[PDB]
Amino acid sequence: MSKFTWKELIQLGSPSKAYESSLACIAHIDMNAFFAQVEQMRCGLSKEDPVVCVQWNSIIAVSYAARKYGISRMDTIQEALKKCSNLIPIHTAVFKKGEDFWQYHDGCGSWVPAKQISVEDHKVSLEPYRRESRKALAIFKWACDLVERASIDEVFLDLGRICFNMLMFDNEYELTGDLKLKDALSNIREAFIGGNYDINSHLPLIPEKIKSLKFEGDVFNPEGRDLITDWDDVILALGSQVCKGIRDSIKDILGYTTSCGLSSTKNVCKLASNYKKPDAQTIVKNDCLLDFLDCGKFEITSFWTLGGVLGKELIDVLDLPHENSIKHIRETWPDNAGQLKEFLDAKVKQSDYDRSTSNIDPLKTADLAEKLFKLSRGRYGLPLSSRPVVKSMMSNKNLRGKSCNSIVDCISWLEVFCAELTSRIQDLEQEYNKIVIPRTVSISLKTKSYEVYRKSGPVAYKGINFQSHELLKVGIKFVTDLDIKGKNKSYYPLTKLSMTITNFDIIDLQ
DNA sequence: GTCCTCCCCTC
DNA sequence: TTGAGGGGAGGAC
Ligand SMILES: Nc1ncnc2c1ncn2[C@H]1C[C@H](O)[C@@H](COP(=O)(O)OP(=O)(O)OP(=O)(O)O)O1
Ligand SMILES: [Mg+2]
Ligand SMILES: [Mg+2]
Repeated sequence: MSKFTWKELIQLGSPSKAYESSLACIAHIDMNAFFAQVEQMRCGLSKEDPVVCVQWNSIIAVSYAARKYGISRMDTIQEALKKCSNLIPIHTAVFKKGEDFWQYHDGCGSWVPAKQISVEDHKVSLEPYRRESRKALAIFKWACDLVERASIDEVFLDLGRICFNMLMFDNEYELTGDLKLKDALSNIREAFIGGNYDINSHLPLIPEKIKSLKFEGDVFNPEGRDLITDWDDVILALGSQVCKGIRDSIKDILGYTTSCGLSSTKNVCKLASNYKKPDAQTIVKNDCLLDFLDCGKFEITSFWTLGGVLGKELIDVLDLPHENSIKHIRETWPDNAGQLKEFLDAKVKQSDYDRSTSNIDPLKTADLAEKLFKLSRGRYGLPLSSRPVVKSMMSNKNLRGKSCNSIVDCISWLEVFCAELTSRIQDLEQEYNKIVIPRTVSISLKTKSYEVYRKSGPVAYKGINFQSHELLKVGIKFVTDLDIKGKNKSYYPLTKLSMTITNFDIIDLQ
């Protein structure tokens, strides 16, 4: 019989539990060369124009046209110009200190007179990118009932309902000119409509006729395994068809190309979306999970949450090798996560451990073992969270020279931050029909000696027309407080100043 | 009980 | 890098 149960299939129809099914169909979609594509589209340029988006002197995004020249993100604009004479460098929008609005200064930059965009007198605006991100999000949410915005240019989609409904109910989809999906799937549809199945019983064996169903995109398959051999493959393939449709809506409506990863889990999807770019969809079958994870590109540190100090501690505590760490984890504790838990409990129970400088929770070693056991097999299923309209907003200026050399300069930059945040808040209120209320503000700064000073606390609310004022009041309070705390110590000129609204109330309207 | 400060993760 | 942003522990209040 199938490896899968009626329970696992039917749970694809539940947004709260679909992710947990071995039959899950998740997509990760990442915008290609995002900031460069935004600038390309704003300036009416083409896929063939070698655009790079520039922030001060750094390339922050490189179009795929420009990458054909050898240009890489974080190249300096100087280096980029050597590699491509026809380069189209476009600087981010900016705010000018003393003004309360952002705009593009096209024709201006550190390349190029009276046309330089100085780091002393401006701050970056990323708002054109954020706007375009929210447009994309609207398109994704219209196509799919569960979408997680993972970062400015990434989303995850849970395709469970679309796949389930297509599998059971779609009477138009054609596999071939002589074969409809409804007829290929007559046995399973009969059983489902007949309703006479046990939720804990295994599914029938896939019908031979469903093997005509095609995947849309690149199926990762170096070992040449059979494409459709169980119901997970049927769902994944249907999912790839729908995902292509969604990605085409993004391309047709907004102009943006995407790369996409399709698999049963978020973690594998995120790896897969980065496998092939631009404008591509990489599909990882369950039976190809180990082939993919072990291709040589990935280590335990490639997994989300494991890319920093915890990951490095795990390499040391689990005596992981420098390469093929994923396979190592899998083969060293091959049967169950408890084997790994036992190993962890031993290392951590030792009196010479150091529990105050470790990122492993000794009380939660069952969860860590299960996470590593499953990640190493490509079967660690995390839920998608639908995020609120906004959670936090930051306005940040890293400062050069003496552009912030006294409390007067601090406040001058705070006025830019306050104007920016207020305009961002108004835009969200109009776009999403909400009242958006800052509740808590944090000021963070760095001295000339790079020492960090922070202060957070409540901000009062008196409506949108007084919002900038209410933010500034608290900011001025906090910067003057911190000035006192820095007396007789290395302080001015500052090397960084930022204001973040760290907590919002969101009121629904209509 | 919640708040503030400090910290870790990611693009 | 800079300029974002997500999240949580634990002592302060
Ligand atoms: N370290 C960073 N600092 C500031 N901005 C960044 C940084 N990394 C990425 N970005 C911005 C610019 C990118 O266009 C956007 C999305 O990031 P990312 O997906 O990593 O690259 P990308 O979309 O430019 O290229 P790709 O086609 O490889 O996805 O976020
Ligand atoms: Mg991208
Ligand atoms: Mg990204």
